[PDB]
Amino acid sequence: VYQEPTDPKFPQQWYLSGVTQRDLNVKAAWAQGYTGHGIVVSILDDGIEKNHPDLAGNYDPGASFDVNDQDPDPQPRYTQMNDNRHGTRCAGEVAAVANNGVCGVGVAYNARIGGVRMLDGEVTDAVEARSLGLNPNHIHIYSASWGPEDDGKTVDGPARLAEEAFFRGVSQGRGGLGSIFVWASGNGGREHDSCNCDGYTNSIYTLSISSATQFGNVPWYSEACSSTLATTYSSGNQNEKQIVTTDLRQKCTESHTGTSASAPLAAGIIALTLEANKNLTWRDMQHLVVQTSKPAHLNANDWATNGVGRKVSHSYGYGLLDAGAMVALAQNWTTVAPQRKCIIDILTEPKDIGKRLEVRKTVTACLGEPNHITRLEHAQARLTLSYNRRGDLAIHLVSPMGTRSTLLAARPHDYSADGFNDWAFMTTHSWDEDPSGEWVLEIENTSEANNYGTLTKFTLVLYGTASGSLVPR
Ligand SMILES: N=C(N)Nc1ccc(N[C@H]2C[C@@H](NC(=N)N)[C@H](Oc3ccc(NC(=N)N)cc3)C[C@@H]2Oc2ccc(NC(=N)N)cc2)cc1
Ligand SMILES: N=C(N)Nc1ccc(N[C@H]2C[C@@H](NC(=N)N)[C@H](Oc3ccc(NC(=N)N)cc3)C[C@@H]2Oc2ccc(NC(=N)N)cc2)cc1
Ligand SMILES: [Ca+2]
Ligand SMILES: [Ca+2]
Ligand SMILES: [Ca+2]
Ligand SMILES: [Cl-]
Ligand code: NA
Ligand code: NA
Ligand code: NA
Ligand code: NA
Repeated sequence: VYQEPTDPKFPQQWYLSGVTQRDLNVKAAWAQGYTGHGIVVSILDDGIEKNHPDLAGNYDPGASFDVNDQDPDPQPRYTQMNDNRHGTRCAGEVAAVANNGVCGVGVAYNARIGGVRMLDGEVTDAVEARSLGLNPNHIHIYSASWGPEDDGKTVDGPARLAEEAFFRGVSQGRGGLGSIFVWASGNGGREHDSCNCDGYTNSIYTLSISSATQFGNVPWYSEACSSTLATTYSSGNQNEKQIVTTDLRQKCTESHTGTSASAPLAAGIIALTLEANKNLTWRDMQHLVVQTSKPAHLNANDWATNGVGRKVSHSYGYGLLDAGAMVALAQNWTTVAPQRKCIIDILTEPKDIGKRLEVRKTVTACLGEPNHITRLEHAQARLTLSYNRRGDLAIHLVSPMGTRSTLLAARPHDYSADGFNDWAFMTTHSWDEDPSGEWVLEIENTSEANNYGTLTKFTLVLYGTASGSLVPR
């Protein structure tokens, strides 16, 4: 009985529906009756063309603001180079109108869509905070495709107001269920960037998304890191198809690209999922993504099976989002227990790094205490170290269940002598593992240079619960 959209470019949206099995299985969710009705998504970007013929029908002024000019109207600034086209492209990915003879369709083509104009101007900590904290009892899902420079030498994350906005969002947002922050993992592939050096995507509060090409490969622009949760399709080489969406000046484009296109698609899938269960918390949503995402047909040289039997890659996280499976699992989902936080100060003395440093530590993960964790979610190694050339370092963390997470890969362009100042390297790869036992931190000099430095602090921070495990996969 379900009739798929008749829009003129819907057949070119290969990532939504295909015979191939090389899609996000979104039609299966639509057929179950989930199209995004009642869900509100906001694009945090350079503005949104609210009068676009494929966005006007779903546009929501309540999900919108202009932080750059301080007014409610997020209309893009028009220029000859069409610089401010990105928010409009992203909005169409989430929620372009269906069955209206214009362009293609959104993943959640019945959701409401807004945008925050905040990239077109000086982007301070305050600007970020006011955008992340926009109408958090009206907006359900935020999508952001921006972050620290992808030059492969930057280490940067949210400053105080922005970090406060994240904690207020997940704590009190959406009636206490928590704002859903969907984030693009980065486009610094060409610069050999490592996305744990981006504090926005590396955050536990953001649901971070990477890209795969049409033929199932790691795109040129992709950044690998342990903080990434999952993947959606985006662009690749010039024989591979691209993203079809709404463009500036009321146009339709078939050439939207990069990881910045992957986050909105994920945000759309998350909107469908929220429609299927409005009671899902921000942590519930990340559990659903971990359990339902699909590695199959994604090519990577680093696929590994973790302690509970799930395949995970630093390029793809747990794999391709599966909309049909997300909405199915959401319906009878039992809310996870309150989040526990176990803090373990590892070092008894500073340690010289030299050519290689290995730190072994057996932990009880707060045994006997209210923060006792037997089911891991995120894990962080918060490190403070000095080093003469930061990009020569590679850092790995091994869980008691034997799962080796790359916290930091060599970054050839990172010549900084500034080291890391309590930087919270995060991994999702040990999700649902029991964290009791021996953890191993490995720091190594990947270059032939006589480098030098000292690790002065290593805090292992474990998040999770002590109840509700599934039989391993
Ligand atoms: N890439 C896009 N899609 N848009 C876009 C276009 C241009 C930019 N350029 C950035 C450059 C950027 N430069 C630096 N941060 N160093 C600039 O930041 C400022 C600006 C002013 C001040 N001082 C002050 N007294 N106000 C301090 C820092 C914002 C400055 O941002 C703008 C943006 C637009 C405008 N003009 C306008 N809105 N009519 C002015 C500055 C950034 C983004
Ligand atoms: N330092 C210099 N000499 N120049 C310089 C270098 C970088 C910036 N930051 C700007 C750069 C700016 N890029 C350009 N003007 N080319 C970037 O523009 C974007 C990015 C993404 C999208 N949307 C999308 N879907 N792709 C749209 C416009 C915003 C991007 O804005 C920010 C601002 C803050 C942050 N946060 C942070 N760094 N902690 C992230 C991005 C500004 C000035
Ligand atoms: Ca405005
Ligand atoms: Ca349409
Ligand atoms: Ca990056
Ligand atoms: Cl915390
Ligand atoms: Na809460
Ligand atoms: Na994240
Ligand atoms: Na153990
Ligand atoms: Na061991």
